[PDB]
Amino acid sequence: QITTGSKELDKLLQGGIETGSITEMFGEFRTGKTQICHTLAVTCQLPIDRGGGEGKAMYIDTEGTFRPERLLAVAERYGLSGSDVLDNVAYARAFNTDHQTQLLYQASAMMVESRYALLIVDSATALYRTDYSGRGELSARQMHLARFLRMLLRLADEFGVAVVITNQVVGNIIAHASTTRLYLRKGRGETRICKIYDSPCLPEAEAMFAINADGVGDAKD
Amino acid sequence: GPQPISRLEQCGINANDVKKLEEAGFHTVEAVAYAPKKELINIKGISEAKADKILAEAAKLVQITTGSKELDKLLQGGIETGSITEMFGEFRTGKTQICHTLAVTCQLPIDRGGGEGKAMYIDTEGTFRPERLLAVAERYGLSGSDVLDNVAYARAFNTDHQTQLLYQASAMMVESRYALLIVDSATALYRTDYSGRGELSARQMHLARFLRMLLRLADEFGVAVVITNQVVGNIIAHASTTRLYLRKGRGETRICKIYDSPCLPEAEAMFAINADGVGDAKD
Amino acid sequence: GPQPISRLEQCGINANDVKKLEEAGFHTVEAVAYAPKKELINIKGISEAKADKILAEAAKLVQITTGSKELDKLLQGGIETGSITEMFGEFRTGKTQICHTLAVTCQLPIDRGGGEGKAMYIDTEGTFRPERLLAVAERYGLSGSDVLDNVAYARAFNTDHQTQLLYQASAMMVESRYALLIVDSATALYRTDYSGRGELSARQMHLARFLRMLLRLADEFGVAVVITNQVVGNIIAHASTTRLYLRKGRGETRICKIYDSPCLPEAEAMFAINADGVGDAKD
Repeated sequence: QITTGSKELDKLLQGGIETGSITEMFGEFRTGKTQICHTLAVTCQLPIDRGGGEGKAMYIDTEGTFRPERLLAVAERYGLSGSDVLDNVAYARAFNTDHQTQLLYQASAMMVESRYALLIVDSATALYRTDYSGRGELSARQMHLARFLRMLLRLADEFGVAVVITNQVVGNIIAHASTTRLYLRKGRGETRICKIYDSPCLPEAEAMFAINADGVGDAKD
Repeated sequence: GPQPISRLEQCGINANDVKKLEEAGFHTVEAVAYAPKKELINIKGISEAKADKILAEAAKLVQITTGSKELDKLLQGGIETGSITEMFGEFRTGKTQICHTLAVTCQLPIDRGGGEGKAMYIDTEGTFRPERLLAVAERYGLSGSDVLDNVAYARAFNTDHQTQLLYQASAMMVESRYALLIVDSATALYRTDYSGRGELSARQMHLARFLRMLLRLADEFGVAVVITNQVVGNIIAHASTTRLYLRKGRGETRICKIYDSPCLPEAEAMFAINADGVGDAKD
Repeated sequence: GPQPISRLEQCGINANDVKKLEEAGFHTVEAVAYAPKKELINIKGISEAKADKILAEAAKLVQITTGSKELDKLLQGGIETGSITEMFGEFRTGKTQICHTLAVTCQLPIDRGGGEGKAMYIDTEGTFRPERLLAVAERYGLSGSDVLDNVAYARAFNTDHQTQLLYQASAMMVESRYALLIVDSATALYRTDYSGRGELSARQMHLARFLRMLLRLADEFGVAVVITNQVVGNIIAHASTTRLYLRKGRGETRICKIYDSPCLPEAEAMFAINADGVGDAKD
């Protein structure tokens, strides 16, 4: 299983995210989903005993919030090389949903040629909400996302990746196909509150985490 | 530097289609490998099967002073080389003079508030002025005649060549150490070129390509990128590594505010505009 | 520098299509090389393949005194050469006389608040006479007869004919230095032709292309553009680089406000209208 980079959130996940599974997180604006995912992007490279996956991360960014220096800091926290971490976190920003789905093809085709532990899709719904913002064409956006989600599940079996996706609330289409969902709340400080929203296999319990200097970790409060 | 698209011929694509890619301005294999199949398919005779081959075979290969100490102190030293910055506000709040000051000063040593290199001035609005460039050059001690060319120039008058100039830079911006790129009134062409309210999806998808190439160039050559936005959106707030609002007082008195950033707090600084470019709020 | 469309014909486009570009407002390669296909396709008789050929072939190629020192001091020197500036105002504000003043004074030495060149005077309204210019010229010390030659006059009754007079400007403005470009009651031919409520989108498109023509010409030749407008559209309030509001002060004395300008101060100045043109008020 692959570590979220919090011992608490992993013990809530009964050891971390599964190789061969989809999981999601959502919450309020500026709750650090990218910093959880930047941690995951390094930690999936680790030995499996560390909650590792001994393989690369895909970083399907939607929003341009990816930076090398956060990955350098997370790398040296785990004792990994920062430049190995940059070489192990494949980056390109999907500017639209078609580009997000094409980046599942870039991911999968080149993942025949290399071992990935993880796929990140960061603010995934923002592209669906900016290419198809209006109520006029919802079945096209939704079936383009149903394709994208089948492809996530297909990749998770085809290459063994854990798949993590990140979402915005002030949709319900993912609630059955996902194997666990997380809710993030707005606790005080750079410390934040995490809870399992639902899981068919895990407790509805809580974990406390923080944005540290070295990405997301367990709360050091 | 990048893998130039000429090499893709050794990877397998016929040289005629590689020249049709270079005529699309797609002068690097990297500068297509990070983009969707549509942008290749849209090139005449380069079909779906040729875009499949192009991208499969591509994997064989793939701080500047504003002239104001106070505005540079809002910028925590001035514009960082290897970034996008955006400033937005009403007409004449400063855009053209901000750009003319930065386009010169990027040629300075980094310690003197530079980026150690050339500028590109993608002028959407025809407000390039040699007089104004020379006034900054003689103030900051740069060669005035060389400033007129080290500020490499073209007027843009649709978003397409505003953007295809970034693909021309996928050649030209290899050829020296550009410190800077300016697109001046960058958003205005998305408002002139797609103005009927049945046409807005074309503004969106074309703006995505533009902002993609800006941040690419910032990663590919280490340029700072400055984009100036007219007022009388959130995708540009994403692409801009920090955002800025421009305002005014009586006289030529100006204020800037940081309004969006994952890295910097919301903060404000006071400045002015002078016969010798952008400067501090002196009296 | 500027990019004239007189280069396009020799590439393979027939001269009468280049004349349709000029008479539609695309006076320049700086209006057809970097432009959307739809804008070329909208012109009478020009096909999509001819728009393609126009683009492919063009891609082979590529302050004045108002006469009142107080209103000029509000303008921090006067009307800017190489800009659009709009004045809009109430009934009997004498707007033609402001225009006849500017038409004379643009010919003067720049240090006198001149412009060192001719004016175009596109008319909509028949308020011009040669006599108006004669009595103005003799204040500023210009010859009244040469002032008529320096104020190229024609009236339009419709906005196509008016656009054709901007074609006459675009061709003839190469033969002498123009400092100014007047269109007197510029909005009024849109109001005569497009009074039908539903036609506002076609007025806005025709007027937007016309405002661009004025801007290209200002960028091509360094002309100030002066356009006079009527109080009971808002496209001119941001297509002009600063807006001026005229009200009915007492007698021929009229109040000006800088109604919006994030650079020039948004204050007021008082001026009189005379046979000698616009001057400062005396009590």
